[PDB]
Amino acid sequence: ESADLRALAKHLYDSYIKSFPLTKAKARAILTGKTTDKSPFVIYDMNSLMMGEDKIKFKHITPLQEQSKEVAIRIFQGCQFRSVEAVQEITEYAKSIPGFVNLDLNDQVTLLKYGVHEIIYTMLASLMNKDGVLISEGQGFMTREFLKSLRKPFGDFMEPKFEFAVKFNALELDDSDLAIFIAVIILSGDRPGLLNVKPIEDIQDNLLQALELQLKLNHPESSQLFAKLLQKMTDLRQIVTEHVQLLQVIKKTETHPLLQEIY
Amino acid sequence: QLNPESADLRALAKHLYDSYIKSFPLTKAKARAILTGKTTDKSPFVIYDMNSLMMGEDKIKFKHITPLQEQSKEVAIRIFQGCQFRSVEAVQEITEYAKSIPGFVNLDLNDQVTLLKYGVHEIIYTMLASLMNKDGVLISEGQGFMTREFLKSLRKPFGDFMEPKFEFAVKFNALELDDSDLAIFIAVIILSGDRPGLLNVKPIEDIQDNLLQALELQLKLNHPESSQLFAKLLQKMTDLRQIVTEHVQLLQVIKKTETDMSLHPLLQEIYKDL
Ligand SMILES: *C(/C=C\C/C=C\CCCCC)=C\C(=O)C/C=C\CCCC(=O)O
Ligand SMILES: *C(/C=C\C/C=C\CCCCC)=C\C(=O)C/C=C\CCCC(=O)O
Repeated sequence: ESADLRALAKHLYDSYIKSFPLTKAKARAILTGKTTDKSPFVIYDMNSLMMGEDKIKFKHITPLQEQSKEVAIRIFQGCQFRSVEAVQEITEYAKSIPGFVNLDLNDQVTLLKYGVHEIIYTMLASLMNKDGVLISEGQGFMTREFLKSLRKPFGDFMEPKFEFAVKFNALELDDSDLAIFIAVIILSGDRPGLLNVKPIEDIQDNLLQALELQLKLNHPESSQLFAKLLQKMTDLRQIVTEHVQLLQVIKKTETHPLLQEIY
Repeated sequence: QLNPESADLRALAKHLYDSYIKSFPLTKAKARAILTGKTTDKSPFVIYDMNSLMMGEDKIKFKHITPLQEQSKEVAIRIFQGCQFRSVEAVQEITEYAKSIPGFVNLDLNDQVTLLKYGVHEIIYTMLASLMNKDGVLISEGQGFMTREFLKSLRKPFGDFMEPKFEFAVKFNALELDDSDLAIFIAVIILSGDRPGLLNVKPIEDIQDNLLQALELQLKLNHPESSQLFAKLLQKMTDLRQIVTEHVQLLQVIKKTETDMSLHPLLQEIYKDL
């Protein structure tokens, strides 16, 4: 019992570290100033973004020459590109969750299709503070006020998440906590169209225990942390559906053929 | 065993289960008996169509009272005004319930109201779970029963108000919770702290902190074979939000299709910029 819980806890942690480049500990260190010795390039306005490209050579999303002429759009484009990377990082992590690869292939896909956003938002918080967000592997920091400062719906998107990031991080969880947490979200037995809910649930349950214990040791001081963390899941749901809203709101823009398919 | 510290938590539990019973006429226990047939005095008149809908008023005093001129021309509407007045009495009860929550009235008055503001529908739909089974829901304080099918037809929008409700009720009722559990859970929902505009959020959380602690011991004690019932119930809080919103969405649509339908004042300040 209290044996396995601490075993599965370390595994997930050890795995999460081996799947996510920029950890919560890292990103945290940076933002503050603490030992890393190489401050980030601050995108605070236009000339900053402009200079940013050729410095943080995040010239990944930036390239696709001829669709590189309108900040707000070239940014959101980039957000998506890195979002696709995350998904691969997540899917990989998923498969280290004890039992996950043993499920019906169909349900794995399903659990993943419905869990990446909630997971993306959760981790994103790790890289943002009340003032801004860490971009490009930690190299940059795009101020928060610059984001609200975007043309159309292009300036609403990031405002919510900031609002959500502030509360979430107010719980002061670290990578060892988040690792378990994230697996719980993945093993969500309510994802639409599943086929065999029992296994999933039997797994999430084992996960929920591991997490509850993880919280009591790593946080003796904080009462009912486990409960507060679970409630946050509601914030993710709302947040995610909402995001999926403007995604359709934005479908009145950008007005390559292969570019689209990749997304 | 349960020593010193835990002892205080059982009290809070009993204190609330007690206000709950005193605040709600139709507990879940009574609702179950009525629905499961362990009765020859508690059997409800079933409504699955106009036939019985007609004999509805001519068979059961309607605690589903549709007031605006006793009747109209639109049944679905007729139904809806009922579901409307009823909802109001619940907000009324729930409010009398909240007051009993240790500390709730010792908070700033503005905050008290915003807690109720957002907490009311979330609580209304939890309670509503108690009155439902896959085939329908009780009405007129148990005296009646409306089948899921009749509701699902009604009309254009109106045939879509209750489905999300039945959908969650089935999943929710599955936790097999009883009034004593619900009473603590209901208190947690009110004392959130993530409610829009709470002036002083902190004291609100010390309250929920204790309620959550109560709910955790209660569930432990009342369901020794329920692995992680605590967490599973907390997760159910999202389904609640979706229900609420998805409903408000629905409401606004009705606010145009039906230029003549009256919405209860109170019911309106709940949604006001909700
Ligand atoms: C913003 C950019 C990056 C977020 C991705 C990962 C952060 C975690 C890093 C930890 C090391 C993107 C979003 O906020 C929204 C994401 C997806 C929605 C778009 C869906 C699509 O493009 O198909
Ligand atoms: C209620 C639909 C039917 C009522 C069911 C049972 C009545 C018997 C109770 C015995 C104690 C649907 C809702 O309650 C609607 C919720 C809130 C109304 C506010 C305005 C709105 O959102 O429509």
